[PDB]
Amino acid sequence: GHPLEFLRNQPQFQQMRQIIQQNPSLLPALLQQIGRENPQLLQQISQHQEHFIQMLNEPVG
Amino acid sequence: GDSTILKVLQSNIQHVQLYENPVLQEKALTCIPVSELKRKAQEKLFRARKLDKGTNVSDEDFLLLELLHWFKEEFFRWVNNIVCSKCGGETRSRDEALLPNDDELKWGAKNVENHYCDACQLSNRFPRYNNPEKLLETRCGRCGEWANCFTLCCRALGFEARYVWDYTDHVWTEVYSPSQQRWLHCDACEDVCDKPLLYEIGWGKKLSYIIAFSKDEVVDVTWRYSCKHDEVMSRRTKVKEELLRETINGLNKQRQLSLSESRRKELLQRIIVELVEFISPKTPHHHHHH
Ligand SMILES: [Cl-]
Ligand SMILES: [Zn+2]
Ligand SMILES: [Zn+2]
Repeated sequence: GHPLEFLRNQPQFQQMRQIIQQNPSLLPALLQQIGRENPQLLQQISQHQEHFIQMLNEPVG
Repeated sequence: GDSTILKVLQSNIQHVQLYENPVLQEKALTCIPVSELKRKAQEKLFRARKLDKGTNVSDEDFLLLELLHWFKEEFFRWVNNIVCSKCGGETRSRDEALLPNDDELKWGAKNVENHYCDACQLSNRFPRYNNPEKLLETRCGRCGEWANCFTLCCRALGFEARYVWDYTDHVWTEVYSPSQQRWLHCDACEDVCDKPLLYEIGWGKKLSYIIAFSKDEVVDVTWRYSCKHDEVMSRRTKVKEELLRETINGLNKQRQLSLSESRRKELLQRIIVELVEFISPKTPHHHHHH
């Protein structure tokens, strides 16, 4: 229940979650890449970091 | 399953193997004035770096821009209705399609079009060749033939290329920029590079599913081509999002079994870039024209 809630069931995010759960080592590079592409998303991620991370690591089929 | 989206994933995944064949690529170098595209790319490269504000380098990217241009201008032609064989004039489209005779089937034409001349009472034949080796000779058609042949051509020059299938009946190409560490929209057919919102914002197209296909991967690239992801979602009513994802993963994982470790690692590092863009929808742009 946060600004980032709307990403939860987006297709491209569901795919992002499957990849990040199966490639934890890619988290820093993700955070970094989001920082380039989407400065405002990186910031909202920072305001509410644990929420975002819980979204990313929630399993999806 | 029986959904047509999934049935096209598999033809297209199959179909796209044909470009990687150095036999066909050879045949597609016979056609291409590289020496000149590649040398006009360097001359535009040397001067661009005088205004070094221009960041990146771009190089095989300048060549990419010459590749599109050449294709549009010297190589491929656009077919509206083909001209009459007999009298050379205007023809009109008959909705009852011609049955493909035999040679036409051999070179991959399932649908053949009746371009009727009223003056001559002559049916002219516009075959719709799937086979890119035939298109090197026919050198014409619409977006299918143009994307299909232009993708063989990218591969022919050692480019990382995808065939990109839009559900609403347009197709094009994606080309990897080592330079920019990203995939690039290429529409030879419309002479455009790296303007993905051409279709939705330029054309008012109501998009749904856009799937890219290469020797390495299948990727749902929909989100590159839109800034109205909610509306796109509403039209994604053909298949479960789970089932589509499941099926592309299945296909990538099966068809990556025969790739290298480091290669597979390069791929997962790129896919992060794409995926970040797909969650980074642009702000809805007069000229997707000019
Ligand atoms: Cl754009
Ligand atoms: Zn005629
Ligand atoms: Zn305009």
